[PDB]
Amino acid sequence: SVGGLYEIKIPTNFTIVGQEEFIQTNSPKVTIDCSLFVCSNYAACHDL
Amino acid sequence: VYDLSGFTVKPVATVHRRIPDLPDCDIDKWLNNFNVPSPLNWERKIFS
Ligand SMILES: *[C@@H]1O[C@H](CO)[C@@H](O)[C@H](O)[C@H]1NC(C)=O
Repeated sequence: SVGGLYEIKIPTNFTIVGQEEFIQTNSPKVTIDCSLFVCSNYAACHDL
Repeated sequence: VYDLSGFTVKPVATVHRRIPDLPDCDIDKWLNNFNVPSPLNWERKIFS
């Protein structure tokens, strides 16, 4: 500070800027048929 | 809400495809040949 005054840059003109932000709040609801996944339609596999 | 066990559409017919007019292999004629080799000189025949 010179004489108790500091040098500061104060804006003389301005604009409005837009910034987008995606926030994930959901996801695909994956469902798995464990029986059909592990054994397609093979009775010998469903038995085990 | 209950997701039931997965079903598969059961077959309504059967498809069976083979090359027609092929000769008999005659495996028994070769296995029944009376000139039997020893393990030292084992004989081989290929059927196709
Ligand atoms: C502010 O900036 C805009 C874009 O450069 C200009 O059109 C406008 O005249 C400026 N205003 C001042 C007071 O400097």
